[PDB]
Amino acid sequence: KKKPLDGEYFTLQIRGRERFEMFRELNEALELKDAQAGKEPG
Amino acid sequence: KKKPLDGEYFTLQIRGRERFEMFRELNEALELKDAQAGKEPG
Amino acid sequence: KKKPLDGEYFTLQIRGRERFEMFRELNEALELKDAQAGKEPG
Amino acid sequence: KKKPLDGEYFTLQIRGRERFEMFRELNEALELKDAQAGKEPG
Repeated sequence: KKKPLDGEYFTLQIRGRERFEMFRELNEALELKDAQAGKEPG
Repeated sequence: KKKPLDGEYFTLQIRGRERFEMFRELNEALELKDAQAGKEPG
Repeated sequence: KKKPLDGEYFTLQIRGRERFEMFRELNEALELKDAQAGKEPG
Repeated sequence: KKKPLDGEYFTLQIRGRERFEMFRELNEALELKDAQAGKEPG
């Protein structure tokens, strides 16, 4: 489904349960932008 | 060394090498604040 | 255009030109998520 | 007090009161790192 070559994946340890949800949130945020980056500007 | 009970640890996958360094940076940032949180206010 | 009552707006000073672009990026990131939050799940 | 030439300052609008506190938090986080960057490594 799109994305031909998969870029190198990485990982990061985040102490704290509530704090973890915060980092993951920013992760999906930027990922959302990159997702619409494949759609023409109009 | 301080920190008696260790809080639950977690992890997060971050695609992209350059992007990874960015997330890790914010991680050490907040961790730096919590580190000085154990020092009296003066 | 949608968004009836405007929520209280705020501001934050960010020293550094390159650093500024970084913060603004995360700003548009979360804003992008909230933008698709008004669209039904399918 | 240290910091001879002040770097160009900037600003960013953040909608949402609770959300604002979140951004400001990351701001002080990186600023805390830069603060210890002036102290020798030991």
